[PDB]
Amino acid sequence: SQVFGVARIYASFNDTFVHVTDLSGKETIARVTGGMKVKADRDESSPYAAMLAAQDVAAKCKEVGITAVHVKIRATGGTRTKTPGPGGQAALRALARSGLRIGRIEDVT
Amino acid sequence: QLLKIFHLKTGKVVRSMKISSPSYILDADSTSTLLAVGGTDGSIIVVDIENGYITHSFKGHGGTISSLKFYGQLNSKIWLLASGDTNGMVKVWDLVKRKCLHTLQEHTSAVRGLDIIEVPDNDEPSLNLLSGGRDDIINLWDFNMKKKCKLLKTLPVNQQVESCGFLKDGDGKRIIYTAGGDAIFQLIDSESGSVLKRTNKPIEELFIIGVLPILSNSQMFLVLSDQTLQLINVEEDLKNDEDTIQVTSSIAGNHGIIADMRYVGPELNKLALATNSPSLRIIPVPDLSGPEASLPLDVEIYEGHEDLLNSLDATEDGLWIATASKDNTAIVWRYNENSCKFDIYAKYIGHSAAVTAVGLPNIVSKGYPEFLLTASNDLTIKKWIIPKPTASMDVQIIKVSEYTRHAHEKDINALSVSPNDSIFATASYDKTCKIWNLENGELEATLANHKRGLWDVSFCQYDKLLATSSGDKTVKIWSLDTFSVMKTLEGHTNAVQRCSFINKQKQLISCGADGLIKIWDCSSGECLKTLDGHNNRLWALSTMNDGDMIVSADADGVFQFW
Amino acid sequence: VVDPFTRKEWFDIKAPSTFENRNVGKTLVNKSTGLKSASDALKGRVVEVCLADLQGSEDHSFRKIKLRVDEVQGKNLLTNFHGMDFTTDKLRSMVRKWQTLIEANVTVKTSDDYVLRIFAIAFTRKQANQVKRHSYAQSSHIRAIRKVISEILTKEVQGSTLAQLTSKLIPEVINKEIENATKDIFPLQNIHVRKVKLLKQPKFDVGALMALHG
RNA sequence: GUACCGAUUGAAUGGCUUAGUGAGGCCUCAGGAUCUGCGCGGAGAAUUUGGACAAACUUGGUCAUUUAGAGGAACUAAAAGUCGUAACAAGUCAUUAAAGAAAUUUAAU
RNA sequence: AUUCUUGGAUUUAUUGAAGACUAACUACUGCGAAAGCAUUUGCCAAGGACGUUUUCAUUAAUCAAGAACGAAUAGGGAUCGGGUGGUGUUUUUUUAAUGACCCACU
Repeated sequence: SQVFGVARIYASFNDTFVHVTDLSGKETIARVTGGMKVKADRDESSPYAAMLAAQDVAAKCKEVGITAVHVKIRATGGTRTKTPGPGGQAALRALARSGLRIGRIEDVT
Repeated sequence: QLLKIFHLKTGKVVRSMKISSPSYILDADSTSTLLAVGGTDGSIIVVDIENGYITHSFKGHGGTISSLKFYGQLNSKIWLLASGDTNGMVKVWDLVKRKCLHTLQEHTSAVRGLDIIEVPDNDEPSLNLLSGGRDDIINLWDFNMKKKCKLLKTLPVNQQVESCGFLKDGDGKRIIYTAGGDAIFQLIDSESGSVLKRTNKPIEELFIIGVLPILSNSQMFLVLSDQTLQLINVEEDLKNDEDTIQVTSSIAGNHGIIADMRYVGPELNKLALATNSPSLRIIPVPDLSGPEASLPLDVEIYEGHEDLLNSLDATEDGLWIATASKDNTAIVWRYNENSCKFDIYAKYIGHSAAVTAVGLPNIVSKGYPEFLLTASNDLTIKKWIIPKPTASMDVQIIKVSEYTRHAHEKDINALSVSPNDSIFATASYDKTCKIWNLENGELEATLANHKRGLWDVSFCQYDKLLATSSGDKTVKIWSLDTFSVMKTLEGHTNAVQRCSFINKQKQLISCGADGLIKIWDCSSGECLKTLDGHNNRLWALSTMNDGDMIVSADADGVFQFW
Repeated sequence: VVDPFTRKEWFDIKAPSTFENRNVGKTLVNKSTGLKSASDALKGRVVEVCLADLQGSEDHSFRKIKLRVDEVQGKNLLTNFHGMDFTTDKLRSMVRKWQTLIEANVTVKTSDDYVLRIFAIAFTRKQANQVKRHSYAQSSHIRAIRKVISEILTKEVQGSTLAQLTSKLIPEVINKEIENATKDIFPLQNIHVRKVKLLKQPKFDVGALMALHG
């Protein structure tokens, strides 16, 4: 019924990353991150800037033709802080409020 | 999700369409010239008149719309005449309500511009219907009101189609402008399935195009490009007057970012600029209006380059216009648009790295402006000089072997010639500016008192001072004997990029990363005036002989004067 | 100024037979030209996807399937099995305090010479009316139970490959076969194989690959 | 920076010129990698004796101009620099029809 | 502030390499004189406890010097290992039976 991809939000500390890719994952689309839309170097992982960048990523997504997507959240992990960032919720909140479709999301920490 | 309806040139909102949850891609005007309907990716069609009535809700299919065209008795998009889809299909409808008349399934490739250009009769005794925008093939369509449709021929000799055309009288024997996204537009015949001629001027994807209000074999034709327009001849093949495909004119716009500027005309008239595009735009300064229509030569952009243009420079009369690019060559263009190869004097191959700086020696009438002094990123500077014929006529090899000057370890940023041909100073990133003789190539002077690499050096025209720009937020002025610093100007809140002297030698004008343009005097070292019209970084500078009208460089193509 | 998505191929995914719905999703490749057409170039993308979205039933919310891309025909691309995956949370959930963790693996060659390293994880359960709080194993049971599983793995495999083998994996008959033998020592809980991987596929074999296709 | 005197005739060019150097094609005695053919010919690369036509390249000197220009003296720029002197100024409601699911269009009082 | 970057930084997906370790379970549990000992599997000796109607017969206990390694009063409850008893269970539609479990003792 819908066209699907994966969004794969990488919520790290001091910046949070997103890159909505195809179902294979090798083909990326419209990456632009949260630290890009602010110039203070302190709010690169803030939830307020996370809402602004995820709205722009949701803007470029439907502009291609993609209408539905899943996401795999991802903290830093390994030997690191193992915990998702602040704007990882705010990235997921802003794209869902934009009007996209969500189903069966998971963790890839 | 915005589609706003305006009246006359005030632009006041009559009614705004934002009702449907899918966003609207496109908008067009009716043959009744009062009604309108826009296309979306959800196939939501509503016909709207502006008084306002936003009629009967038509919902009979999904799919996506990427093209629309109307008709005098079936005034709707390609949802009623045919069916723009994501797999390719034609659906026959009526002006009456949502009942489906016929369906037509042929396509194995996605196409949306199924009735992207009309057929006027809709009986077709000798007429046809074209279609293609994504399928990269063109099929000859019949029209049948109570029958199934027929294919006449297909067109596989193309490789990409984005929009189509059809002749106004409808015979198809005349010219048919066919636009394809493969940087190719063609003239085709529909009664034979044969191309007339193919024209490959661009290297960029051809965009969409509407229709000219003109008749058959047209008067002039407008071809869509990036931030520029071109007019082409209407024959391109022996039809009326000429053949052998050409371009009539190429009227230029502006690019957002400007890397360098240089006044071209000998009376300081023409300005050519170097941008990210490999094209030469000669519009701005003698055109106080919008697009170029009043140059005192033929309107045309130049291209001989493979990469972006970093800098450009010319001498006083402007007959030799040297420009620099990343394609490891040097190309010099001629003012009055006449030469032996294309319009290029010569292409200088022999660079080991990219060429980001180029310069002309001082003007007399010839000789020195026939010569060329270019600077590449291979830690050497090259002087192309062949004196016994006229220089810059053919390919020159004089400095590739061992005559190149090498004393650097970091890249050059610019170069500046003196009013005399004796010495010249060049600036680089290794926190020093070096004076070299032009005659032999020996290190005349080395100036190293800096905190950051140097971008621009400028000689004054009574050649008793030297100005240079650094990154410690100061501008440094050194003596003609260069045994001591003359002045040290300080006060810029950011790094300075370019400093230059006025032709009346009264003012030193500074362009830097302030977001601002300041004019300082060369008599007391004080601030004459600060100048504010900008909110972006500055890159280049050019002033005339007078001193009042001064243009600057921005990041959005805004050019200001004072 | 490029805008590449007005140039990109739009494209879909077809799945093999022994499953439920053979349409999976959408990818994008490139415009097919001379000198790197889209088809011949890569062919190596992988789609890891849970089979609960492949079957509809919700008693299989774990057990993702990795897929391998083989042979296309004009927006019709088949795929081959690539490996079995497991969720994160459940292996973080199933390991309870005060119990015994048992794992096993072996490498083996099949009928056609697909060589796979299978995994196998095994956890111990408690019983009714147990008094003590831990109920571990005795570390000589574990030397036996790891050995008992090993011959059960080999008798299953090297006969009638993934067309039947993955079809054995889906209703976890093999895990019950483990339970049928482990009961004479110490019973167990949830046991799964949790992972499989391929390393040594011999050759393409498109003709036998078309046996799953209709 | 311009005009003027001047050594160096240095560099460049022009007139004359000592002297040295010297391309190229032509004929012939020899020389033969090679040719479709009822005892072999057309055709043909290298080398080579002698003879004739022959442009041309280089340096120095004399004299003029420029450039570089020791040395000499003015004009203009720099209203500039410092220091001292001098006075002056200065803060289309309602109801309800007809089309339309709903908006909206028209009518009626 | 340092650092990298359009010869595309970061990230994505693929493969190889390297050294390192056995994440949850992992306990006031078990072993070793301590120093110390947590991946599967195999080999090699060794050790204690338990069981014993097997054997020698005081062969013994503790310690300056010296050696090696190391920086240089009697109950209560729990649990580990072993043993025994079972008006005991369970696995057992498989004939049997290993095993676990629980009661009681040591």
